[PDB]
Amino acid sequence: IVGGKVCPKGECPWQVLLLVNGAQLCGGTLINTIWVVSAAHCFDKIKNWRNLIAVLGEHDLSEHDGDEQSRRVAQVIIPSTYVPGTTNHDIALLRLHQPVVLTDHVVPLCLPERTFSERTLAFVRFSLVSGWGQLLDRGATALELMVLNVPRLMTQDCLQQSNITEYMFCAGYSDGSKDSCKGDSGGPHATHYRGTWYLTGIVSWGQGCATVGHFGVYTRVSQYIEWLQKLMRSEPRPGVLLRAPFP
Amino acid sequence: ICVNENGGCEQYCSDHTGTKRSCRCHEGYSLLADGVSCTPTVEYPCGKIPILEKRNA
Ligand SMILES: CC(C)[C@@H](O)C(=O)NCc1cccc(-n2ncc(-c3cc4cnccc4[nH]3)c2O)c1
Ligand SMILES: [Ca+2]
Ligand SMILES: [Cl-]
Ligand SMILES: [Cl-]
Repeated sequence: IVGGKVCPKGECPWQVLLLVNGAQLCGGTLINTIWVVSAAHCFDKIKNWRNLIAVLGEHDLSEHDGDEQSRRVAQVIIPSTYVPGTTNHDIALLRLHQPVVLTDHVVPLCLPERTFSERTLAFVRFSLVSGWGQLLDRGATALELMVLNVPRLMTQDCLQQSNITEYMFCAGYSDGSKDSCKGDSGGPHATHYRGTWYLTGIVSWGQGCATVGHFGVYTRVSQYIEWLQKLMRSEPRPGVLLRAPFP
Repeated sequence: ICVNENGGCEQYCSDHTGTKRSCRCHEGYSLLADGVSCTPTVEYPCGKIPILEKRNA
């Protein structure tokens, strides 16, 4: 995250850190005790599917404070429409091996109903994006979790003010000061409505971060609610990676 | 109607035939007798931040 602030510990309790052989891979969002939403592209180069770990309750990567909860990733589910190395359909649903325990520091973000998200949340102007990604373009990643308030653009306005498909939306700023960045992908774009927070986007990717003239690109979660919900009612399948038909 | 002002619902809204609307709440919430408001029924409902909810109790 470029141009944000430290998220006070416990204030982003849905944030996930994904590790592969102990190394930072991506963010994610907890939506239930066993289910995490992330970005499909995070998994384009995975060789050993058995060494993926999700950490909940993380804050400062330099220290252990006892609020963290680590779990093995049992399943990584990606839409059939996602093509490795691209932006469209950039979403993954991750099943944990064992539930996390909800605590003051570990709480799911609500996955909204599609209608609500389309009719209501999509018009809330500002939402929060968070992660341990790069603090600057071509810069070091953050050791404490960062958060940024970004305004959403209608896609016609995004294009004019700058492909952005119906499975994406733009948010952020075109002056190079404030963006999500490499290391943040998969993390939440969370939207507040009447006292509760909801998942509306996933940090996706594009060329650079905080590039002048460009806005951040987010996966439009409202398009995937039904897909997600159906998968969460399904039994697990042998083998970590599952490609699931979309729609 | 659900498309205007969320139908007055705090959370989710369904239209039915007639001038009829029903609000609903996510798991871990219940709908109050106003027919619109949602109140947690568990300790760690989705989308709330415990350390902030306890700062305001
Ligand atoms: C070609 C292949 C060797 C290589 O690209 C690869 O490793 N692919 C997998 C893989 C696994 C995790 C993260 C990434 N990864 N790389 C770059 C970005 C990224 C840039 C960016 C800008 N603005 C907002 C979010 C952003 N994210 C990113 O998320 C790639
Ligand atoms: Ca820590
Ligand atoms: Cl099944
Ligand atoms: Cl496997």
